[PDB]
Amino acid sequence: GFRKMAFPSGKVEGCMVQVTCGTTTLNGLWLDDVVYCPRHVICTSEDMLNPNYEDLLIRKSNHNFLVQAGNVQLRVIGHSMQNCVLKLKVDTANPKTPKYKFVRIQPGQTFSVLACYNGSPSGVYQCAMRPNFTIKGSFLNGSCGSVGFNIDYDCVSFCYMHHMELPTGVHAGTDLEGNFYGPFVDRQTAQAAGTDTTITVNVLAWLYAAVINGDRWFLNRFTTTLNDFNLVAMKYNYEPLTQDHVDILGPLSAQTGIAVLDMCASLKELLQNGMNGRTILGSALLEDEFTPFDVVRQCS
Amino acid sequence: GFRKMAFPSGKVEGCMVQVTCGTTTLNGLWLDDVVYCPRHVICTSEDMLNPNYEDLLIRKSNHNFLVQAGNVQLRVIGHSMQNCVLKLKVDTANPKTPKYKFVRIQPGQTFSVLACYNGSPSGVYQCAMRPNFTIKGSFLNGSCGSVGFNIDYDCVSFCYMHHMELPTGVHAGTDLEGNFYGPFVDRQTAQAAGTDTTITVNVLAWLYAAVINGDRWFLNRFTTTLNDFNLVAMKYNYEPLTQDHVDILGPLSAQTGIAVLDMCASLKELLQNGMNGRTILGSALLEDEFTPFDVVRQCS
Ligand SMILES: *[C@H](O)[C@H](CC(C)C)NC(=O)[C@H](CC(C)C)NC(=O)[C@H](CC(C)C)NC(=O)OCc1ccccc1
Ligand SMILES: *[C@H](O)[C@H](CC(C)C)NC(=O)[C@H](CC(C)C)NC(=O)[C@H](CC(C)C)NC(=O)OCc1ccccc1
Ligand SMILES: [Mg+2]
Ligand SMILES: [Mg+2]
Repeated sequence: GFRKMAFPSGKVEGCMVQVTCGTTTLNGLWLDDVVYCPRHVICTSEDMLNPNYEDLLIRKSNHNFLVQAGNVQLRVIGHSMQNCVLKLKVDTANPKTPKYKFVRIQPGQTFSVLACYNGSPSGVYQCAMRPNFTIKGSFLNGSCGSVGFNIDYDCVSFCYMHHMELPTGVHAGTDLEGNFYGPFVDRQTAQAAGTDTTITVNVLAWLYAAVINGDRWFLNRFTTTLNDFNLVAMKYNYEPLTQDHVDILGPLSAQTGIAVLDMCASLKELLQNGMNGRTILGSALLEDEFTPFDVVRQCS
Repeated sequence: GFRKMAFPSGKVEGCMVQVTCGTTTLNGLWLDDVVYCPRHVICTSEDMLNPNYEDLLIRKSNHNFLVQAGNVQLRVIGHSMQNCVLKLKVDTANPKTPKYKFVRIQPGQTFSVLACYNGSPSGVYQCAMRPNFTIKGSFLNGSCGSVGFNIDYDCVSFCYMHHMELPTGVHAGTDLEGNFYGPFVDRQTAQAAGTDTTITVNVLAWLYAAVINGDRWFLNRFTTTLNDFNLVAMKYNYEPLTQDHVDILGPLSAQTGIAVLDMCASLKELLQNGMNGRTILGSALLEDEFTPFDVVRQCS
């Protein structure tokens, strides 16, 4: 028992709107007086192979865009384009605009996605940005424009917007500055993700969660250097561990009295010998979707 | 890739309040003009071995209870007791009281828990009521009074309130009529859960999800009777499958064109031979925390 938890979605549930442009609808985000959404809303199905987005944007009028906030309609009074993100200026400021940052996350960092169908919040989940900058979500038709966020104290920290999805549940998308995570473009050509590696610092975090929760069977007497851990790690498609990642594990290392390079030696043996049919926090697999901070904020 | 998703927590986030009674605080739920919470709020630490809850309730005055809705204080004007649930009548009706039912769920049914610390929403997760009527949640100090719910169209369907928790993440609690799920009492004596069995109809649902998402490797040519499935099921600590459960799998059986007793024969072989180190929706384990309806509403 150790729950993967999403942030309560109340504050983002406010900010969600349905954006339409021809027979293409998806979700938008409404902060102060600007409705943010994927720019591919302005495409026909015919013209998604290689859209000239500026030429497509030029042929649209402020009144081409049907923004709905409920069963209510909204008044568009300025279309703009930042990178792969359509910023629609609108009439009526969002009363519900919480304190917020637009933030960019690094691979391995976690966030909550409010999954929405046609402007209507449907479900919330916690994920990590994979090292190849894809999201293993659910493949849901109509979920383009759904956003990822962290809630830091008062402040809704928006980090992600869904642009493209595969039947494998594999999503790609942008920050709210409209720049893709990873080597992705918003056109329908063949596109390779990098090799998807296991997020080593998150597995270590989750072995610290396992300890804090009274699972000690995997703790060995032994120890390792960062370099000799990384020799093994890379044999098993684990990200190399960095001194910066060793540092953010510090607080869990102190709480449990298990030095980071001791937990690394624990992880090395699990990799080199496997689980032996045995179980950690009732998982068959080593889990990499908890950050050190995810464990700290939950394990206190 | 297939996301376990919680309901968006907006509507429940409204209804959450901090209840205090001496040096004991936990969470309450505020629907119309009644603040519902665990009755053990009225106990001292000393008197939790076998509290006489009526005698404890009698010695308290309407003004003994500190109900807070934010940094705001609330005015209590009538304490009552339904079963293990304290119903506090208060001044100020909840503006945010959504459409709601108080509902009782059966074992194996799923719901969202809004986890709260001291009246403050902290996190949301999707779980199933285990067959032994416990919840594998996170062990979080201050999470007593957190509620489970399903959101059915307009209607927040409240089904669960957390009363007691173990370091194993194993929670027990009541419906909002204050009756425990399972053989549990709200006093600190030794208490055994039943044997925790695997929720067969949910595993079948999730094999139908796996098919709908293009994982076919486990589909065998063969078929079985409900009785001969149940012979095997009970060997592997699976709940017996009922004709009623065979019925609620019908819609997934139609969507995929795989008859329920064919998917049962698929499940039998996975039980009798194991996974062979192989993977279903990228899980080592057969998963039992999706209902048939969980799959339908998500797989369309
Ligand atoms: C939601 O994100 C929406 C889902 C569709 C099923 C409607 N996505 C798009 O509309 C998006 C339009 C732009 C970004 C091209 N297209 C995709 O997300 C596309 C969906 C498939 C199922 C049609 N994703 C995709 O396949 O990646 C591009 C690609 C094309 C050809 C071969 C490999 C990869
Ligand atoms: C939240 O639910 C809160 C958590 C505590 C850690 C504060 N629960 C209670 O206060 C509750 C009070 C009533 C229901 C007795 N007590 C428990 O939930 C208790 C927590 C332990 C960690 C003290 N749960 C428990 O242990 O079950 C009862 C028990 C007692 C002795 C032996 C086995 C089982
Ligand atoms: Mg786009
Ligand atoms: Mg109680």
